[PDB]
Amino acid sequence: QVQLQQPGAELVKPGASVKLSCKASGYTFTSDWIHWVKQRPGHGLEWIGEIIPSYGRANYNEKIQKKATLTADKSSSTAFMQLSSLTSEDSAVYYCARERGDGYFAVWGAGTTVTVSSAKTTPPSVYPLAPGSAAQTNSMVTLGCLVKGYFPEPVTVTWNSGSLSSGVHTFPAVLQSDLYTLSSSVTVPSSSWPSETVTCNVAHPASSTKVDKKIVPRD
Amino acid sequence: LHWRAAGAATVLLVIVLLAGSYLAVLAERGAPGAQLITYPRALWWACETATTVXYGDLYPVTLWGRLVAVVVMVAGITSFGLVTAALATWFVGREQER
Amino acid sequence: DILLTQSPAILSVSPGERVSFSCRASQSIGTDIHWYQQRTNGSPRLLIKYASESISGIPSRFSGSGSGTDFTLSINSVESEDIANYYCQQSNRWPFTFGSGTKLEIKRADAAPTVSIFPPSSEQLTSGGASVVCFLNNFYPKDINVKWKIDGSERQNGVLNSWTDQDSKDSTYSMSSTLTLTKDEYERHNSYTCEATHKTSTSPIVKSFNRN
Ligand SMILES: CCCCCCCCCCCCCC(=O)O[C@@H](CO)COC(=O)CCCCCCCC
Ligand SMILES: [K+]
Ligand SMILES: [K+]
Ligand SMILES: [K+]
Repeated sequence: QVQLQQPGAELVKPGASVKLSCKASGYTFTSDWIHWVKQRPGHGLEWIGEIIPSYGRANYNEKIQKKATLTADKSSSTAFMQLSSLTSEDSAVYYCARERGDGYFAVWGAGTTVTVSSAKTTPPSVYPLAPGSAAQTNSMVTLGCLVKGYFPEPVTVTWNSGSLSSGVHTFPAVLQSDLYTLSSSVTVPSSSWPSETVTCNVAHPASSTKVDKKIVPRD
Repeated sequence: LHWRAAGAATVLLVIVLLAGSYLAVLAERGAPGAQLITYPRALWWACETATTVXYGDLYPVTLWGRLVAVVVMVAGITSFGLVTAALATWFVGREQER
Repeated sequence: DILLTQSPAILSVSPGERVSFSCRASQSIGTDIHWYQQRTNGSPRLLIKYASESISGIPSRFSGSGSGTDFTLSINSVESEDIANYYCQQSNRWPFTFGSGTKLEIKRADAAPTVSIFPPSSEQLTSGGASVVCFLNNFYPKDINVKWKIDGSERQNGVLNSWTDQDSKDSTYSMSSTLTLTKDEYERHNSYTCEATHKTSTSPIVKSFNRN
């Protein structure tokens, strides 16, 4: 089972603070330390700090401005990172990771994408992408779904509830007017659609929404 | 009397090496440049400290790490003074007898 | 604090070849180096611990070596799934630190793009908007150009492009090009065309559809 569970996203207005969580499962020992790592888009991994739950002590990277405060709840096996007075420089994915006191990070959470912006949350509109009537098909057919007008990042797109993985391309989002847009592509044998259904599932953590859009041929 | 004091010291020494290992890592993480920061090598450091061998491959640089180190040292040394005193007591008796 | 230098930042190899990533520490750290793989949009995954120790679940293909200041992560016979960023991390002295990362790129055989154009959906039109989407998929090399034409004339306004990183499935690249117009603007035009120009052909690959 997933060893470290983190929420997918948090939207924060400049100057406000937010408390990130990391729920741990699996074996737990008194020697465990939970670490937090920051990663800005397109950049590397930056260590923020660590906490040892068994004793409650936390240490922090001295090279960077201190934005974090770490705490841990023993009974709920949850580690917390309080980020405060944020600015756009604080926008990034923040991972939690577990180290068994032996120096390496055996497991990592999926990360929480934190966006610092004054803009408001907006779920995406999901539209189907089916070939036009004059489009000739080969042995394979390509379909897709358009995910537009959402904020903040990210969205997660799956096909057929995850059962269809091969032949999938989800493009990086483009930002235009405080709103993101992307599309995802899936390719299946032409003989299998529409006989076998193809639906894209779009999850938008920031708005707690998850919608489905079945792709059917154009009337 | 003597053997029980010695046996107890041995048990107490094992406890001090394990607790000392844990407390040394707790004390030293957060001090830039500290190397006594992971548990397996900290247990090794506690053993070479308690026996007074003290290679120098690892050692504490913080105040609390150093206090932990002195407790490990004194626990090791004391256990050995007790075992030695216990052997002397044993021998002294068997010799009265012989 | 220990500085870990990973250079070069980008390594390009041919399929099945042996590749090696370098990590140099600013001072001697014994064998206290660990390596992670991070695929696009994925979280880091531990590959090798303490310079050369295997991790269960990791392909035997990966191995590590070195001690002191110079470390190497090697992959015997690279394959597409190895496309990712790789980071080293030290645990010899506090605080732990990370190297800046090396990206592995695979040089595969050229492949022409599979181009697909899609008219806007009825659901979208219903909201007064119209997006025409074109996918240029699974091509190599990654250099490519897309051109839109409406009623035979080149169009540039309202076009947003997006490119994926190299694909860990087949070492190719893909790109989407989206032309967005208002329902009204869309309604007063007939044919929409997406043209892709790529190294694999002197002539552009073109796909079009008519609003009617
Ligand atoms: C004039 C008479 C002088 C007599 C000696 C007095 C020495 C000063 C007091 C000791 C420590 C103060 C802490 C400090 O401000 O230093 C700490 C800063 O990080 C680190 O401490 C250290 O790393 C030194 C640890 C020494 C441990 C000694 C254990 C003995 C059982
Ligand atoms: K000595
Ligand atoms: K010595
Ligand atoms: K020495």
